[PDB]
Amino acid sequence: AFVGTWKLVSSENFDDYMKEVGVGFATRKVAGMAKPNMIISVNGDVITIKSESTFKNTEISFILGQEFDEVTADDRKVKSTITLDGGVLVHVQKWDGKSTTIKRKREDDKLVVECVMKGVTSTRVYERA
Repeated sequence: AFVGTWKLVSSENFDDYMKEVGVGFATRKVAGMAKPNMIISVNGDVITIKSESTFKNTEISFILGQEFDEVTADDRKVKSTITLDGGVLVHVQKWDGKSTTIKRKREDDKLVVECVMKGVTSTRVYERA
């Protein structure tokens, strides 16, 4: 369902999501300009998600249900836990008393990414490269 190389097709409300997370102006602008890909692979029980763009190249590798340390593209040091829950890949990040959730869902031929922090949602839609 999730494995593949995915290209961004649309993005909505991303700047306001970033402001909620606490991202600063200069970083918001560079992140907003980018058109990342998302490359999802598996090796045994270890899942890797990579993203390449003009803003940041990032990579995380993790086991479902196992908390891990992540350094986000905007340089937050977070505690992350990623699970499958109702068929959705659910990524919770916790840092400095705050939490945000990134939901990666498969909907027909798309990978829909909903980034939620409290009342603020950004939706990014990807399709296979």
